Formats: sequence, C-alpha cells, structure tokens
Amino acid sequence: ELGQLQYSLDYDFQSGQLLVGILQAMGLAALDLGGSSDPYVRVYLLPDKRRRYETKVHRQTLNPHFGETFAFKVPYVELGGRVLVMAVYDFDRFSRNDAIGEVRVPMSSVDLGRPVQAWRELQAAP
Ligand SMILES: [Ca+2]
Ligand SMILES: [Ca+2]
Ligand SMILES: [Ca+2]
Repeated sequence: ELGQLQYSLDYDFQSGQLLVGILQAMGLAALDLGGSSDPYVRVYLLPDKRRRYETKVHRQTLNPHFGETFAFKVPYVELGGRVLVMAVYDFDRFSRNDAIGEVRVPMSSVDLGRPVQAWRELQAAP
C-alpha cells in the first residue's frame, strides 16, 4: 500500500505548455522507521529527463497538501508520445531520500481539450 496522489492537467493551447498541478497525496507509505514520511514530488515529462521540478517537502505526514503547479513546453501534436512522471519521495536528514512510489501517466490516456483533475495510485518504479 503506497498511497495515492491527486493531480490536475491543463494544457494551455495558446502557450503550448502542459500545466501539471500536484494537489495532495493520501495514505502514503511510511519510509521512516517512526511510521511517517516527509513527502515531496519530483515531476518530469518523459522522455525529457532534464526538465524536472520538485515540490516543497512536507514534514512528517502521509497526507501532504502540496498545491504546486509546474509546466512543460510541448506541442500538442507531440503530447501523446510523452509520459508524465510524478515521483513521490520521502526526504531524510541522515540518509538518501527514499522512494515512496510514483504515478506514471501516458499522455495518450488523457484528453486535454479541457482540464482534468484525478486521483491515481502510486506504483513502485519500473
Ligand atoms: Ca526515510
Ligand atoms: Ca523522512
Ligand atoms: Ca533514507
């Protein structure tokens, strides 16, 4: 049980940018021995691994409220070949940050004629 993430997708057709809102997560796995996590989300639009953004870290919670929005410049015609990755991590002070899980959204599975808001279960990295 890794939890789930609520996100929004909004394609701004005038600017040619995909707006990705990271709203909140719920029921996240605890990646600290004390039974909690310090969650943040790294967001990137595959296959571009260079343009990556990270939310603020939230302290000791498995139900973080993020309220972040990032965007990626991508022509609408190319969008179906992109895969959005929202990778949820647990920030640590004394060791590497820990993967909690990720949500992968093949953009071909979304219709962005109008904006969408959805929940998806976190999965282990492939
Ligand atoms: Ca940890
Ligand atoms: Ca931690
Ligand atoms: Ca760690």
